[PDB]
Amino acid sequence: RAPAPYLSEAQRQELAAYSLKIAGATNYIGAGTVEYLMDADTGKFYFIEVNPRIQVEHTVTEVVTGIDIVKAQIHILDGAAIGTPQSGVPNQEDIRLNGHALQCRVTTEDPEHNFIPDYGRITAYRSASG
Amino acid sequence: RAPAPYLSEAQRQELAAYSLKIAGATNYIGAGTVEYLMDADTGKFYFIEVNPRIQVEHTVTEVVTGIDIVKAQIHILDGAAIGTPQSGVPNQEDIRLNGHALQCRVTTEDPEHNFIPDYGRITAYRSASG
Ligand SMILES: [Mg+2]
Ligand SMILES: [Mg+2]
Ligand SMILES: [Mg+2]
Ligand SMILES: [Mg+2]
Repeated sequence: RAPAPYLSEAQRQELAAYSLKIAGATNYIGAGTVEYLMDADTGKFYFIEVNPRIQVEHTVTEVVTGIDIVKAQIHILDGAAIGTPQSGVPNQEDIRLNGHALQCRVTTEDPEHNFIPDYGRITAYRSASG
Repeated sequence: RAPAPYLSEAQRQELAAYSLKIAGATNYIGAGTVEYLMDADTGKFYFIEVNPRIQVEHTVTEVVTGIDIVKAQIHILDGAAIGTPQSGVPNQEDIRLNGHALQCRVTTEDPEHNFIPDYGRITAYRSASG
């Protein structure tokens, strides 16, 4: 889910500051994810690790921010500066949340058969959009 | 296309003010479109007609405003007030443009046969998203 719906605006800015600290400290190039565990009892955050790559769940962030993370990666490696139009990335002050998103992966894991993936011929596939 | 890319902000707001006048004067209920001709040589606008219904091109407007027109039609006819969360519609001050969109209708009209629509069984259909 993006953003995390149980966070206050304060917790949201707290986490963002920690992540910029980590990214700067490692002179990070490209897209990466800084992972925390939050103690639901206390509200405390604890850094766990950095995933130094794009992730399967990037899509929820693209939809609520409007920023294509893959084109951003390509422009960054072409030498573009974040905040210039040719980077595809706004300056921080122009990055905003717009709404909420969730994402799910649909698989052939059969819930009625202990999540063993099913296999074989798909006889019909019609997606739903809108 | 939404918004109209050849317009300035000032033009955009002039047009909005005319449209709100028409809507209010007709006590309009639901979704409607106020259509204008704009003279490309002078920048002058001219009211042509109101289309008193949703239109095929509503989709570009939805994507750049974030507002579901069809849900809004439904809440409005349920009696909701625009501006309340129940209406699915923000107050005017909270309605804003976010980026740019265009819509293309894919049809069986054959450019190789004077746009006569083709017909028959579709043997393969795979859309593209992202
Ligand atoms: Mg991890
Ligand atoms: Mg890991
Ligand atoms: Mg017309
Ligand atoms: Mg007409």
